[PDB]
Amino acid sequence: MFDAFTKVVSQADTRGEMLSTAQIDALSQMVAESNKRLDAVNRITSNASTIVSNAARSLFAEQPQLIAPGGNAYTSRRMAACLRDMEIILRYVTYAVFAGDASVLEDRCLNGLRETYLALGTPGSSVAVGVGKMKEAALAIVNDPAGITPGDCSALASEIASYFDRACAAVS
Amino acid sequence: MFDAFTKVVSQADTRGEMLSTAQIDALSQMVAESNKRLDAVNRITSNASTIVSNAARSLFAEQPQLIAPGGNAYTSRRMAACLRDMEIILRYVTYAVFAGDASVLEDRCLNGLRETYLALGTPGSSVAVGVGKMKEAALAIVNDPAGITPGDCSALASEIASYFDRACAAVS
Amino acid sequence: MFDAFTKVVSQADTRGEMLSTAQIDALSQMVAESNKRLDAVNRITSNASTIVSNAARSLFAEQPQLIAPGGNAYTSRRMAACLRDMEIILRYVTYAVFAGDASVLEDRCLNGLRETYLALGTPGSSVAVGVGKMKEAALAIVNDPAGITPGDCSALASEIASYFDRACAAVS
Amino acid sequence: MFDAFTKVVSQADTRGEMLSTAQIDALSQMVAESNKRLDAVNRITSNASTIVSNAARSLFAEQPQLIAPGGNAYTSRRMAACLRDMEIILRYVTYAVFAGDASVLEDRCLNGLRETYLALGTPGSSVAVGVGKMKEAALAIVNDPAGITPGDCSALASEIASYFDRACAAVS
Amino acid sequence: MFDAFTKVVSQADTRGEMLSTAQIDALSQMVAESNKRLDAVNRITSNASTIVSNAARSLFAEQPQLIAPGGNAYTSRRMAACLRDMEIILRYVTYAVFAGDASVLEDRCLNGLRETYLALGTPGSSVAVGVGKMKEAALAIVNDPAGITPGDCSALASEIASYFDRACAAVS
Amino acid sequence: MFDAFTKVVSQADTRGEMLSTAQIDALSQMVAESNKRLDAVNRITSNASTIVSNAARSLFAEQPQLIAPGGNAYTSRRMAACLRDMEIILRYVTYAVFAGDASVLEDRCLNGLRETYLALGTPGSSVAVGVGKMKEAALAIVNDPAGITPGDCSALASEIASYFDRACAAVS
Amino acid sequence: MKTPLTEAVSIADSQGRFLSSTEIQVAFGRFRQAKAGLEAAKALTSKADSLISGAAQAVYNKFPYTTQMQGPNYAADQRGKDKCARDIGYYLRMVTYCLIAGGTGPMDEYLIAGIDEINRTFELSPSWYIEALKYIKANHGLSGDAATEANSYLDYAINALS
Amino acid sequence: MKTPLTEAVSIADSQGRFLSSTEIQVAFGRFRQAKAGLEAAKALTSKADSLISGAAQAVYNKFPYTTQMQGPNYAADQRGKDKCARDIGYYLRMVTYCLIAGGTGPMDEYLIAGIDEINRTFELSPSWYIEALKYIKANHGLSGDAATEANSYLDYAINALS
Amino acid sequence: MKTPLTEAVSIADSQGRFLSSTEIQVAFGRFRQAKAGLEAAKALTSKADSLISGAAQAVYNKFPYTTQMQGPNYAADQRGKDKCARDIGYYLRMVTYCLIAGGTGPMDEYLIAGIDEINRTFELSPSWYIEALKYIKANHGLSGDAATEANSYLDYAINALS
Amino acid sequence: MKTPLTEAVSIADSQGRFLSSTEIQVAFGRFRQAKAGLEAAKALTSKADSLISGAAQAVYNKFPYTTQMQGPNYAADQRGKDKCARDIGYYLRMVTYCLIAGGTGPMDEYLIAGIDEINRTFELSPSWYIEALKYIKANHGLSGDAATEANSYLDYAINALS
Amino acid sequence: MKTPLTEAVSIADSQGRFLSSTEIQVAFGRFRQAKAGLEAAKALTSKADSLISGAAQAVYNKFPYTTQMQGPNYAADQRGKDKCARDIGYYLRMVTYCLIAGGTGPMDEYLIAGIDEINRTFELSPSWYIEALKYIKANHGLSGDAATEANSYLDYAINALS
Amino acid sequence: MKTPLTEAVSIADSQGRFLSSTEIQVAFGRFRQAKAGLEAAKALTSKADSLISGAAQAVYNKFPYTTQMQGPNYAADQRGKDKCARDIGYYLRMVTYCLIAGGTGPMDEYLIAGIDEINRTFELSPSWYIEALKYIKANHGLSGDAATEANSYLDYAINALS
Ligand SMILES: *[C@@H](C)[C@H]1/C(=C/c2[nH]c(/C=C3N=C(/C=C4\NC(=O)C(CC)=C4C)C(C)=C\3CCC(=O)O)c(CCC(=O)O)c2C)NC(=O)[C@@H]1C
Repeated sequence: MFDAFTKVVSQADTRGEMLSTAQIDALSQMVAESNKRLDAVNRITSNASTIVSNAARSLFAEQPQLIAPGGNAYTSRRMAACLRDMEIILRYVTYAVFAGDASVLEDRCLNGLRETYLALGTPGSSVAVGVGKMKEAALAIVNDPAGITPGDCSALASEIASYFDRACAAVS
Repeated sequence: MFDAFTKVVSQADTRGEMLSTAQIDALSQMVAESNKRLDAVNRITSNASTIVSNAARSLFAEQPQLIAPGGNAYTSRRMAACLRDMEIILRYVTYAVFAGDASVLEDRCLNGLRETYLALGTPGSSVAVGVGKMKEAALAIVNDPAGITPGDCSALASEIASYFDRACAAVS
Repeated sequence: MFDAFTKVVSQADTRGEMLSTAQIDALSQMVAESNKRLDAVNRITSNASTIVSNAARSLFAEQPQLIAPGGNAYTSRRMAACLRDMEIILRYVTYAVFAGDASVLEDRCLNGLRETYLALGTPGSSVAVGVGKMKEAALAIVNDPAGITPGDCSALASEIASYFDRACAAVS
Repeated sequence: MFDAFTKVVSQADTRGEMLSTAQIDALSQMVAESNKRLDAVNRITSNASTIVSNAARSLFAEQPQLIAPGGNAYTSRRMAACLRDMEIILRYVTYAVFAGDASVLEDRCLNGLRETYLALGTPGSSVAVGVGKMKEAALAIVNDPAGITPGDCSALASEIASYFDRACAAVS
Repeated sequence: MFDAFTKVVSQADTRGEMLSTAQIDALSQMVAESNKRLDAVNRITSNASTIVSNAARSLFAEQPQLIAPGGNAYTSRRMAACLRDMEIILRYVTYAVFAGDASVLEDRCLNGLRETYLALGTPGSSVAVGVGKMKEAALAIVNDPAGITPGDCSALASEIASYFDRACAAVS
Repeated sequence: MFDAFTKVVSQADTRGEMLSTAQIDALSQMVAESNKRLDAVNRITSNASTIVSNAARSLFAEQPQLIAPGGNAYTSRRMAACLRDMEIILRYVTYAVFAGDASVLEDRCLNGLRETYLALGTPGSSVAVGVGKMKEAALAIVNDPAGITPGDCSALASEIASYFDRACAAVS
Repeated sequence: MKTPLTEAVSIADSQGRFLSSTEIQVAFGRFRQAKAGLEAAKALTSKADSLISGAAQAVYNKFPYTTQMQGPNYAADQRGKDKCARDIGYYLRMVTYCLIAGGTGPMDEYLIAGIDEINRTFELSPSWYIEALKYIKANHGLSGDAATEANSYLDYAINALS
Repeated sequence: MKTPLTEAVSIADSQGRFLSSTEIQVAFGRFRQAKAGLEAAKALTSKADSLISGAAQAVYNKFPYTTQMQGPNYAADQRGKDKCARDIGYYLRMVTYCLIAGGTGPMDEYLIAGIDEINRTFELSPSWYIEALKYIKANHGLSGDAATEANSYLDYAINALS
Repeated sequence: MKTPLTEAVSIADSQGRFLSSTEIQVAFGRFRQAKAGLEAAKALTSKADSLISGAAQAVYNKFPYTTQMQGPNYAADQRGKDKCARDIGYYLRMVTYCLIAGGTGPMDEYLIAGIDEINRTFELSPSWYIEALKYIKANHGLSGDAATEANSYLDYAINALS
Repeated sequence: MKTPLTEAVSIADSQGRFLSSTEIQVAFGRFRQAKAGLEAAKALTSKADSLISGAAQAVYNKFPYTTQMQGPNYAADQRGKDKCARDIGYYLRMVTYCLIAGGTGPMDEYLIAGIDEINRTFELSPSWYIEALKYIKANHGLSGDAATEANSYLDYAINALS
Repeated sequence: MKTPLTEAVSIADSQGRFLSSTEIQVAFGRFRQAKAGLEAAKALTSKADSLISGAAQAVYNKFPYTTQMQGPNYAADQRGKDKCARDIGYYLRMVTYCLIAGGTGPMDEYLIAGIDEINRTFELSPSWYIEALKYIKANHGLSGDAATEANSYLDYAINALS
Repeated sequence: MKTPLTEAVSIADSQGRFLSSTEIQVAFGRFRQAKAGLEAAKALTSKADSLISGAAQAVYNKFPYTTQMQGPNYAADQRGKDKCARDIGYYLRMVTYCLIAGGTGPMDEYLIAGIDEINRTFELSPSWYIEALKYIKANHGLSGDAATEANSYLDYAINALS
């Protein structure tokens, strides 16, 4: 896994070079926006249960065949496993936001996940719908101007959304 | 694995339905003939050793190439493994008769066995011949009218015969 | 694995025959040449560090891309692993010389090695060039006329070369 | 562990004798009244949650120092552990009742328990009061004449009581 | 293990009480001087090899019997283990300094060390001499006024010496 | 573990000294006698089954209480274990004779064996009886002048006896 | 799965053993009990509608706030009452499955494993279900062994929820 | 015990290495945050009695059935209202400990571990406590980083309960 | 120890579960069988001497050399014959034990485990015992379930010897 | 395949080290002993017929019943005698392999591993083979080291069967 | 890899939990430190040629035999001198990466792991490099936190080499 | 402890086997070699003082800085010279032990295991020792097998240092 810093380091080591002034300045820039990054992490994390449950409930209401007897989310064990997958993907997404690099999400969560569902018979497209719902709720929470120092988090929001999209693409 | 009862139950859960009256009556009739089923298990198990050895000796007598130097059943280790497989197959077949469902046999014994033999160079047709000899011998022990309350076990024998045929088809 | 003796025995058991007079004479011939064989093993082993380091140094001088930043032998961890493979292969080659059979080498060292390198991105062909260097150095050491009862080690040197060549063919 | 039958068998094997008349008869009496023994197992098991929770509650109200900060039952983890111990003991008593022999209870639950509590600082005398409460609640549940073919379960009541006393004595 | 914060917290929980203002002010004190504490950690760590090697060399020069053939530090493997123990002890002391609590040192390093040496025949007394030498060198390093913001580290120096003393008294 | 050569080497190392001429000669004398030592090993080994089975039978004949119901050698499982221990002790004895040092026997076999039998309730005294019997039979086999170049094995016989004796003393 | 026949086979397979008298006696036990269990499953099924609607009302009477509060976890609207009746029906169905199989297996596999996570996540109270179960115990109208075995599965569910 | 200092040492020890610049920055972060954290702990402490009683009433009023139903798991008597306020006081005390240690560690060890088994055995609804925790958030009156950290713990407990 | 009641408890304990309908049906099966099994044990006990001397004579008839050869493993002298009758007495005693416990457990534990080592070490032939066991089967004179169970144990022993 | 050469390599490989003076001395012992083993194997080979038929006869003589009883496991017919001479031929051939290789490896792998199951399944007495091996020992006519090594293998098989 | 952010995530993931106040403080520590660390990397980079060249000369001055002995492991020729300056260049570069990442992570992964085997195989003295590292510490010209952190990495390397 | 006798026993024991012809051949190889090895140990022992002082001077001549630089890891003073002569004596003494035991065991256990940590910790150069070993090799004046085995141990040590 790489974080924003070691990501650029590894690329520089492949070239056997020391970071350039520009590369370092680009990093100083992210360091200056780090407070916003940590708020995004805390806000999503602090509302994890809500994001998962509302997204799941919305998914099932939207796709009744998922919970109907015989559906993939039918029976308590499978319902729990599905809720668990939602939370897992969300957990790894916050990791990416914290580290400022998608690697952790890609390497430990997304990689091989599509194959797992194919085998199990779990509808990947339905998982993406669920993930997409968590994304929207997660962004609204991060973007909420209440109880926080006013400022711009558009770029960060854009970054956050990209991690969610990876997760969606990874299972579709 | 599934037994006669849980096989019907898992299928019902998939449909999210309760067993119909007619289905329940069938299970009652099967219960009414359970003594026969248990006599069959007792009888085959009680003659496991002779069923295995007599079939094996007969197979080697018919296919001497199996025991000749270089043959697949040549050397004590390979011979022992061969006798062991006979016993294993017989064992799983008695599990299926006891449970009244072939799932234990299919899942824990026959699944992937053809591929195992392919990789080892073990001739599956020869295994089938051996299994066929155990079937005939086992069925004779089941149908033996001596020392048992006279009755009709034709239905049971057919079921038993169908398990042996599954094993033969799995290696042929 | 097999040694010169068990290799012949195993072929004889397949045919269910005892070794012929010709087969016994040939093994007796190996027995009578055994001193030269053990000198070869002692001489190569006694110079393992020099054979590995000299070969590696030469390989890197001829192929600077291996050690240039980004090269497969760049970074201490990779260099160390590269030095280890050299040693490892040399060790198994000596094992084959001692046993008088290539099975230990093929079985525990070369099998699946190419697949290992392909999966790592390691230029196996460069490993081959390295092994080749260890070969000529090893043969020169075995062939050193000083400090030893004079005699012809042509056959043995040819045998030793074949073991190195198998290693080269296994990663090329 | 030994059940009623194997307990007498092992004693007889040590003497190399077949069961006496007095021994087989004792077992026959157990067989003849076994229905009530099974009702007691089912009844206690069906009220496990209630017996454990009611007994634990009485114990804590009776001994507030257990749950007060600093007490051995204080903090969620210790309370969960304490409730579990209550359930574990009740589980093994029902086992002993089902087997008609205290060995399982002695061997797997009580044996070494006193030392375990000593090294932890757990008031064994308190555990006993908890067990005693479960004992009477369990007994009243077994003796409830409602919903069961009327008859005499006094003997069974004494056996059950004795297994609980063993548990009490084991940590007192 | 405990750190300065969790140590007071665990004691407060045992009393079911929230930290008093006196206790909180005390912790604020530590927090205010944490820069000094962190320098100590960096300074001793950055000179670990020097501190260990110089103390070990001085110890052996002072107690030649330790390295005389048959002595406890005689043979490469024992000398290596001896040097390793010096480093281990130094490491656990730095942990205690960082955490601001001696629990980690006590629990993972010192607890049962006397019993260990006694059983091996390692002169604990001599180990103490080594520890004391590292203590002296370590403190002089922490108290070096060169290249650091001047200030009073007297209280810190006492805390550090106390951990080294715990180590000496633990093996003596 | 030590062999006769290594035993002398470890004692000399403790004193940081090279072997004196007397010490080397002593070892040289042992080498000269080696052929006899290897015959003893081969003779006891080639008759292990006989030595164990004859000694075991004799043991049970002289101490019938062992195989009488309730006896420690009663029941097939305990009998097999007893025969197992006889074979094990004999095996380790031949190891000591082969190595020319009792260390292998003491460390890997006898060490804490008395405690084991005591915890199992196995009569150690009777174990020693069985071992002593094997000693008598083993020594006779070793001392049989038939089919072997005549010579004096007096010393070796005493050495072999001492290992059997060490075994007897370890269990009683 | 926890059922007499299935466990018998599993234990023997686990030991690499052919079945013997022990497993045959296990089956005798299952088959004897089967007569009552199958008729009991049949009787519950025939009155599932009145048992389900009745048990639901039992829950609403004891916990009236559940037919008043607004959350999606409550039954103040038709959607919620349907989710509720549905759930109670699942429990009843699992009980009939256990009676048919002769063990808690069906319920363990399809309902109990993970039920904790569901109830916590969707804020459903174990107490609501416990009441429904008690209502079924008291009103199924079963007799003899049919009732004892059925009642054992109902209490088994109650225990798993407390 | 999840706290900066303890985890930093734990990871280093598990790796068999001395502490390096990494663990030092972990400490810098902790000591920096402790300034806001320790003050927040002081504030919550002086307002404790008011937060606890106020939170308990909030629950009773949001879930009026909790003071009507007779079982021991409810607050229809003073014994139950006291148990409740006691529990709420336990959550608040844990939050102050978390602010002091700079991590969830204290709450994890003394309250979170086993809580789910407690609430099930004693039939206590997670929902009741969530409301109490929401009340403390809306009423502690903290500001700046003191509020943010304290709320991270209050929300952490809410997430463990849902 | 493979017996109905013991295996029932073992699985349950192995799963950390309270006993349920599944294990109760196992008991039912065991107790139903015990009625016939305990009487069968009694019958075999009462005619033990007859069965043993008869079975021993049956082996000597089938393998007459066992009464000729001088080796200690044979029965040409009174010591040998006494060893043989003892051994056969052991097989018969185990069979009663199994009928009593309702499983092969007693025989597995006291006789089966290690029998191969013994017969190999003392050069005793399994075929000798197989003939003794066949005699008991044909001469015990049992009927019904007592005979079936009893024979299952005799055949179990025969299967272990071949 | 246990032989001096392969065992020396296996030790070194399991320790991840190059071969040293120890493994070389192991080879020295092996090649020194080769003379005896090669001569012994070649001699046994040329005398295989008389040794085989003679050994078979030694068995029929010590166990006259094996030539009278009708079972397929006996040699009363030509079929049984052939199976018997075949088996004895196998043992002898394995002995030559062990001598050729200087170790028990060949016999262990092609004959001993699983021989128990075979003799139990087909009811072949180990005692029969023990006698045959005794005969080969007393009749190969080898001397010195050739004889000693040849007998160690013959006694090795005997110990494997008792 | 050892760096604040990466270990914060790795530890939380190994515990299967979301990030909390603890990891957020780690980040606070890293980001605060990152300011001086990035400036230090820039400073070291702009003076790289001088530091590398000076360090190499410092080594040759302390160990003049390295510029004289003829073996390939020495710097008697231009080839050796270039290898040496190259290696010293690597150490300096690794130090810049550690400042960028805020941890020994990069140096451990790219240079430390395996260095021992390299130095032993090519007979390079750890002492040589230690003198080079001391020169860099004495001449980088950094001050404040930039120096403390930079020196912590330089001393870290010295410790791994002694 | 790697010696022919020791490893022969060790392997047999790890396989739970009695010693066979393979281990006996190992012993034969050992006892045969012991004659040249034991005489070699004597020759080396008689020239010990000469070989040691000669090896020391060779090192001092090839690495002159070792008798000039003042650090404790060098031999510029009498203290260092004694340490050096002592160390070299240790290597020579271990070589004699290896000849006596017929294996590297003595050297591996008393000298090699840990030498890396010692040379690194005290900054001792392996190259110094290698030179000393080459000198002993070139001046022990042995021949025949004695020379080959002794050189095998000297080269083993050289390999262990590079
Ligand atoms: C077809 C397989 C053959 C056959 C079977 C048959 N069996 C029964 C009845 C019973 N079988 C048992 C079995 C056992 N009792 C035991 O104690 C044990 C060992 C633990 C076993 C396996 C029992 C108790 C009965 C009932 C009583 C009785 O003996 O009758 C029947 C009768 C009908 C029924 O289903 O009960 C039949 C027909 N009959 C044949 O003719 C076949 C060749």
